[PDB]
Amino acid sequence: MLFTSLLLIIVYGSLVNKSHLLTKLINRLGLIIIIYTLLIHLNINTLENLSIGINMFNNLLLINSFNNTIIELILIICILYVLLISFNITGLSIIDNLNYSKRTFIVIVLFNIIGLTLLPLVNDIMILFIIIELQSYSLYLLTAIFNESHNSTKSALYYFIVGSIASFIILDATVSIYDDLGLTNIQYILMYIDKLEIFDLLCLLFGLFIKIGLAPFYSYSITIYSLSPTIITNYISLMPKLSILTLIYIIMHYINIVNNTDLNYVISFLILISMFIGSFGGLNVIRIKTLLAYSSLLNVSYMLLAILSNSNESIIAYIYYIIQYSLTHINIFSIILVISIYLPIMNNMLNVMITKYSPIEYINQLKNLFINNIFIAIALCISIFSLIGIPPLTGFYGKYLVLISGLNNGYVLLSIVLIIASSISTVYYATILKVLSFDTLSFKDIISNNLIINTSPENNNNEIKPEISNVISYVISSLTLIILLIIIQYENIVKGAYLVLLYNWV
Amino acid sequence: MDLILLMLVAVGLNIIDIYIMIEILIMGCTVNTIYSASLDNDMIGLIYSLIQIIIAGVESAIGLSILVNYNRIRNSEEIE
Amino acid sequence: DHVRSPNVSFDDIDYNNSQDLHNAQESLLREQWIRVSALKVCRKALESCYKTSGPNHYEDCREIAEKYLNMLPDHRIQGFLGYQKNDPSK
Amino acid sequence: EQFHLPQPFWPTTKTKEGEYVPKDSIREASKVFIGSGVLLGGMHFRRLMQYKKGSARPGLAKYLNLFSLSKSQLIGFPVALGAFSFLSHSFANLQEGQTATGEFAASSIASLIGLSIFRTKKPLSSNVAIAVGMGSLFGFLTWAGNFNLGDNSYRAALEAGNGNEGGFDNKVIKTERQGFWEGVYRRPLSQTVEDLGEGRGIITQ
Amino acid sequence: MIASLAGWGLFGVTVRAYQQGIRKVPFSYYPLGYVYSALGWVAFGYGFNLWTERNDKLLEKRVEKLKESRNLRLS
Amino acid sequence: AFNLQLEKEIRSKIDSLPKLNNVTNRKLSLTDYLFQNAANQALYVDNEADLKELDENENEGWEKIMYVGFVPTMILIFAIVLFKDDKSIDEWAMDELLLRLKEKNLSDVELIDELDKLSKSHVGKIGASEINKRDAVIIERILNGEYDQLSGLKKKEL
Amino acid sequence: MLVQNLIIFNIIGIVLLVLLNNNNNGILNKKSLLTIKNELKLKQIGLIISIINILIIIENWIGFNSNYYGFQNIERFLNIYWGIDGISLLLVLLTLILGPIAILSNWKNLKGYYTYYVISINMLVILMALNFICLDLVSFYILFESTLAPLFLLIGIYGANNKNKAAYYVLIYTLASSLFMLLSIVIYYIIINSTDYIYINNIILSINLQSLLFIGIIIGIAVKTPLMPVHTWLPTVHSESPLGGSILLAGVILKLAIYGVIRLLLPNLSEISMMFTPIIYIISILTLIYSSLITLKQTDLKVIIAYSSISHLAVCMIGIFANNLIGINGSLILCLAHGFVSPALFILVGGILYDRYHNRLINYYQGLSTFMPIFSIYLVVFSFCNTGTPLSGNFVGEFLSITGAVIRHPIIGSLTAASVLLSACYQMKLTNRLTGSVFSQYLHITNDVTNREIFLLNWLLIPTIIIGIYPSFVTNILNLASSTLIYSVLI
Ligand SMILES: CCCCCCCCCCCCCCCCCC(=O)OC[C@H](COP(=O)(O)OCCN)OC(=O)CCCCCCCCCCCCCCCCC
Ligand SMILES: CCCCCCCCCCCCCCCCCC(=O)OC[C@H](COP(=O)(O)OCCN)OC(=O)CCCCCCCCCCCCCCCCC
Ligand SMILES: CCCCCCCCCCCCCCCCCC(=O)OC[C@H](COP(=O)(O)OCCN)OC(=O)CCCCCCCCCCCCCCCCC
Ligand SMILES: CCCCCCCCCCCC(=O)OC[C@H](COP(=O)(O)OCC[N+](C)(C)C)OC(=O)CCCCCCCCCCC
Ligand SMILES: CCCCCCCCCCCC(=O)OC[C@H](COP(=O)(O)OCC[N+](C)(C)C)OC(=O)CCCCCCCCCCC
Repeated sequence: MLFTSLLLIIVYGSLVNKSHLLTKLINRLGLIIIIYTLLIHLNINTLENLSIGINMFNNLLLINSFNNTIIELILIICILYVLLISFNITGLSIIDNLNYSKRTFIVIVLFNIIGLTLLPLVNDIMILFIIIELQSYSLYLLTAIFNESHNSTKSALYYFIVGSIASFIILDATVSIYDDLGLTNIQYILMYIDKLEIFDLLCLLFGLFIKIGLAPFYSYSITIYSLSPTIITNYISLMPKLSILTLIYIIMHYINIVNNTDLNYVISFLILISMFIGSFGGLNVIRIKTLLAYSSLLNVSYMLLAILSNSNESIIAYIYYIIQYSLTHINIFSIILVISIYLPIMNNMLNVMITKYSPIEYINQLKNLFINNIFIAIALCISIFSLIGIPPLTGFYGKYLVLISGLNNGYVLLSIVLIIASSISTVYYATILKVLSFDTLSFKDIISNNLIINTSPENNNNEIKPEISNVISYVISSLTLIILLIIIQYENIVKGAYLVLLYNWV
Repeated sequence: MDLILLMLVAVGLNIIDIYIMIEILIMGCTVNTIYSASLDNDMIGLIYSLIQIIIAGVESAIGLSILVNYNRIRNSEEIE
Repeated sequence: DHVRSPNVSFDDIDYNNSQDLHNAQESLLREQWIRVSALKVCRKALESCYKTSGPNHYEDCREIAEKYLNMLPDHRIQGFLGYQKNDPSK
Repeated sequence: EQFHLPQPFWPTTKTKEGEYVPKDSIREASKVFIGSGVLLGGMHFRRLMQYKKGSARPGLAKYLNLFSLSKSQLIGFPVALGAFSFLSHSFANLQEGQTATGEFAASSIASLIGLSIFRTKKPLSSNVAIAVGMGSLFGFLTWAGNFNLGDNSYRAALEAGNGNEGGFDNKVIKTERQGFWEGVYRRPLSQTVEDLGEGRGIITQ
Repeated sequence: MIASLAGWGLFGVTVRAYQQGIRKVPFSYYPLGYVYSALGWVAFGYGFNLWTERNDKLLEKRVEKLKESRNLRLS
Repeated sequence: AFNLQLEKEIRSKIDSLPKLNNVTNRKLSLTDYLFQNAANQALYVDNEADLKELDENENEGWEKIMYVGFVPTMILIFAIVLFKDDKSIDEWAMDELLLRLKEKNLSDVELIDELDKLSKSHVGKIGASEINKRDAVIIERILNGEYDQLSGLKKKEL
Repeated sequence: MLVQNLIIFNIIGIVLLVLLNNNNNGILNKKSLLTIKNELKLKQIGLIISIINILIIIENWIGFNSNYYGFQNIERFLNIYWGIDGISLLLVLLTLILGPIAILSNWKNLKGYYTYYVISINMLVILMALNFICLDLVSFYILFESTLAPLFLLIGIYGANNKNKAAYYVLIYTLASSLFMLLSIVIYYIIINSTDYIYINNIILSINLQSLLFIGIIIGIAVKTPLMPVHTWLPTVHSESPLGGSILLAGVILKLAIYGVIRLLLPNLSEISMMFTPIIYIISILTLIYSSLITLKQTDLKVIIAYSSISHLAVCMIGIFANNLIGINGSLILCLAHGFVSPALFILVGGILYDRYHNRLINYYQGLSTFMPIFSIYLVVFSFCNTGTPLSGNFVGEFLSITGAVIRHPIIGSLTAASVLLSACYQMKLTNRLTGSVFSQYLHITNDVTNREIFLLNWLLIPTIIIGIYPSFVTNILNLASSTLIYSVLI
């Protein structure tokens, strides 16, 4: 349904006249295609039947209940992202018309969802390399979709080079595996899981570690995320980790058969180093996207401890964490795409150049959001409080579940560092909350009419004029209450994760 | 010798020189696969090599397209 | 009304039965509070004698003073965690 | 009769008396010192060739300068690691097994030897504060059980029958002490006295 | 089971009520909005309870096998 | 009693003397805060805020609540700790000590004579007190022998 | 009933207050009726909810049985088992009582946004009140850490000149340490597969593993009841937080750490609590002596009371770790008595003086007993109560805690008696200076204590002297509950 509709959108888009209304309407055709895909997927795919694991397409693709969880999650998060490009994020024509200037935006996104959803299912080194390129090529194109922008093109060039080296490392590990065994199917390799150099699978992981931005490779991800348009950074900083971390978990599932300790020490060396950089790095930053880039690295460090431990509680910790972290990430970026309407306008010093690609770029552009919109400020406060790990939000249960998996497997050193690194990172999450509210009472009664939102035309002066569009507001509210009120249905959700199996059985 | 990272001395100082090093690096992977496949008399390794050559070509085209638009973006006055 | 103590020992029950274990803890607490109540009664007898005897308080209050100084170390609340979690026989 | 203080230590693989064949403290440090010297020395010359190829370029010299090691560092670093590996192994033989205080002692001194070479123009107090700081990190890294507890993890104990998979019972008292991760309903009183000692409410008043 | 969908619907009313504040509009604005947001989450709430009841049936059967495996381990 | 025109009198009386920084019959209801429309509520703001403008820490809006809602809560707390039929553990242990004397000394006529004639109110003051009651037998019986089974609960010895 | 009525009503109240205030935001400027008199209607609804919260618990206090051993009023709400025993009931009563007083203290001394303040105060009180009635470590931790989100915002929004430093202190000190309490809670869930209080009370762990869990938990406790050397957050936060935030942060938040010992250390880690009790005494005796001496050299008025809070809490920890009923009952009565005297002083120092002169430096205030006599009567009266004068509820708590300390350890536990002398040094020096010599030449004659500020003082003094004269009100509830905490085998 995804592939067939993609061809129809490719042909149709190249026929009709270049205009914003038609570009925005085609973006609403893709929102249907992704919705239709989820209905067909959930219809045939069930947890109860995919438990054993089912080979598809001459064993090239293997699907089980652990992979199947993430495909539905990926489809869901791709619906919430397409809602941004398909509806108004602000309603001001100047800021919004950027999302509709490109007709191939939705096509490239639909290309990536095919790439993302097939990566966890791969079961052959021949198709592992092909699928990882299909996902990797789609990201470079999306990073350069705004080809007029100098920073966007400079980022895609940086992205392509780093990913090309990353893909070469992945390709070289598979070749080395084929050299030793002569087999391509992953199941056939499992028969020789004790007879092959287990470090050649680690060389495979080193390639997948680059693509998720893990230190010492973290440098490029921070640069890329702080240069792309905020609508682009909202996608490329979350989606690759959804499908690669699922793949990394499976590869580590096979690896722990021989339980090689040297493999675990090197990965612990990278997890430990990344927590240090992910925490101390964000202390001295001014750009919000650079801040969320360091925040992303720290959460990936937590999620690797659940992957590295790889027990029965590690499935629960990973499955829960990857879901709550995606909703938190969408909620935060959606707010940053909206609160740009409250920016002031000059009528000077420090010569800060703002562009239509990142209207909100600095942390102090969040100033006085407690005054301009109190309800959305709390939503950003609740979201940041989840990242801090304050209970009983979603973020606490992610760290609590990760700690169970980590300590149950003897990772005492990493468990303590993650709890040190969490507190160090609380400093720079607290700065976002300091900027949001702390200067409320001095600014309470101010004469503000130079905001960007004050350039909106007055329609009637009799009817009520809401400040924020309908769809984006409903998404922000829904994900803010889900983050806040997870305590109500937490027991059902966690018991719904006990059933996700990866060859546990009995 | 290469443990001191000698190959960094062998890569030129232009973005196009990096692109070539990526191709020469991947070329080594394909040659390794052709070597194993022929010794084993296995055509599955030759299917892999054929895919690697085709996939390594698509990677070049996208990289050059980004580089080409990167170049014209500076030379974009065009006010004549 | 006056609830009767559930006279029960830690040495005859299964701690897996947390209902019976509760009674073994409640029964060991109630007996100890009786000893303090017994102790406070004995001390009252000492006080009358000393006030009434005056100079002869060393004689007319001899065994009460002896007994009170004997019951004092052990007629105090000690809880049940000591005996529940420890095995004197071993 | 000594005092009774708590023992907050994660379990370790105990080596039987007669086990633990020691390892050559000279040879082990020789490999790290010589090896690290060639790598750091070799990478320096390699980075010098990159300097010759490009000098006027701002970005290339921007990155090459970060990795550059001063002439003291190219000498101080190999000595410190060689000193670190010698002192870490040597203290392992003295203790008949690696301990946190041995790793603290090796790391702090080795840092002091190293820091005094490539950080001469700083007060000696400033170095000792840094060396003691770096000592703590290796003390805590060893105390935490290296990167992983390994066989002493609860998962390993559970997979070996030494976990609480078997429940608890009051009628089954174990004369010997229970394992690190194991829990019991009731304990032999002699284990309490051998831990708490007689006195403040144990046995006597 | 209607009370379970009652709670889910009341959560639907809260989201629409919380949407008004973000948009900065009076809470009586467009009263049909609260019906749509309520019914949307009752549809979600209806399915969510179906999913959890399905989990109970699956988890009871899996635990039947896990108990047997533990007994073999505890031999 | 919103009295829309009562504001216009305040409006007119103020309007006649526009100079600023140079009454009792005003009292709203809960209806005027919510039911009333903005325009009629709009004028009320100016009258009330600027009435103070032309100016001893009394009638601050709390005395009606705390003196009616908070203080009776304390009386309810103070009452409960005074006249509640909660039996503390030690007061139970005193009645239980005597209830065992009756059960353990049923052959003793004189002992039961003092327990019988005793009232349930004076159980808590056995010994020297203002009450003219006889308890020498009660005190004497406890002294001679113990009436607890603390060793009876402990079936394990060193 | 209880928790279900306590959450659902408060959530309904919070929603009601938000609906009323934010209705008029819209696209147009609003001059509504609810803003008139400084949000007075919205402050009243906040004050009523505080009073109603007390009525909910009393409905369940009547049913409480003092002769039953075990948790009562057990109920399950949100897949969490709750309940009340003797110790928890009284602390819940203290927490909810400070509700109306914290709100009343800030009635007309904030520059605005009273509705936000009123919601936060009732939110913090409920979170702390619910923390005494849960029955598992995980739920204890959830409520133990959830109070940071409102408290950090409240101190930052409404704080004094250094509110940014104070906000960055409470958030990080009480999170970087309580995360160590999360580790020991997690390990309980890994080996035992449950964190319920009753289930984990019956398990004995290896004496090595007992030492690890104790060190983790006591790290999280030594910060909440600030023990030297990790006390540096409390003096700073007190001197900068709003007055109502100081009443809760001193009245209740510190006592959550003494209740942390009662649930998390004594029952389940009983063997290792005996070992650490000598070490706990060393830390607390040095906390008692150093905090008293440091107070002698302070200048900020509201800091001076902050350090007096640390000296008393050190005595409370000394008593609770004594293995007898005398020390445990004394420690808990002191926590209740300190729960009224400590907030009263901040009203006198940061709520009556600071609302008139807006300066906390001690140098400006002397001879205050001339033109402010009613203030100086309460400052004198509360100075004595703060220092264990025999008729107050603090003396009963301190004497028993000292008595229990000597019983547990006659030699070093006797040094607790230095609390009687040192508490009179820094305190009486502060009172003697304030109400002595001629009236200050830097201040100007103004109103004496207002009628509202008298109401706050009288109802923090009245509970203090009832517990002093007749402490058996507290004891009759505690005795059977506090007797389950004692670990001793006598043969
Ligand atoms: C014809 C020869 C051509 C030239 C050959 C020399 C090439 C120059 C490169 C320097 C030589 C050292 C590195 C050589 C390969 C790495 C060493 C290795 O592979 O391990 C072998 C050696 C010990 O091996 P062994 O324990 O005896 O194995 C048998 C066990 N029964 O392991 C060793 O300990 C050897 C010494 C290595 C220690 C140096 C590194 C220690 C840490 C310093 C940091 C180096 C840079 C850090 C970069 C990390 C980046 C994240
Ligand atoms: C052998 C080749 C040379 C060594 C290469 C090492 C590669 C592995 C490093 C992993 C992290 C990659 C860091 C990025 C590359 C850094 C390269 C570098 O050294 O640049 C120098 C930089 C500072 O440059 P600067 O000193 O100001 O200028 C020198 C003037 N000649 O110095 C730095 O910024 C380096 C510090 C970056 C952050 C590293 C800290 C990682 C955390 C380690 C501590 C973990 C503590 C955890 C506690 C428990 C464990 C003890
Ligand atoms: C600004 C501050 C404002 C507040 C200041 C408050 C000061 C008021 C002083 C009183 C303080 C409260 C104490 C009175 C209330 C408690 C009374 C009580 O508990 O009596 C218990 C006593 C024994 O109990 P029981 O025999 O079992 O039967 C009683 C059933 N309720 O039952 C009895 O038979 C006792 C009968 C009462 C005896 C007289 C009580 C007088 C209390 C005041 C004097 C206290 C003792 C003297 C202290 C002065 C210094 C020496
Ligand atoms: C401005 C406002 C501020 C906030 C005010 C507070 C609002 C409180 C609303 C009360 C609602 C109510 O009562 O919910 C009751 C209902 C139904 O409960 P039940 O039938 O018993 O189901 C069982 C519940 N157990 C376990 C308590 C018995 O649960 C809900 O819908 C839960 C809320 C949704 C949480 C998100 C999880 C689902 C999405 C999964 C993706 C990760
Ligand atoms: C018992 C637990 C229930 C759960 C409560 C969840 C909070 C969400 C409330 C949203 C309502 C709203 O956004 O409304 C805003 C209200 C009232 O603002 P105001 O002063 O009237 O308006 C101001 C503007 N004016 C005056 C110009 C009109 O302030 C609050 O939010 C206060 C409570 C939340 C603060 C801390 C949030 C931390 C969350 C994490 C906790 C673990």
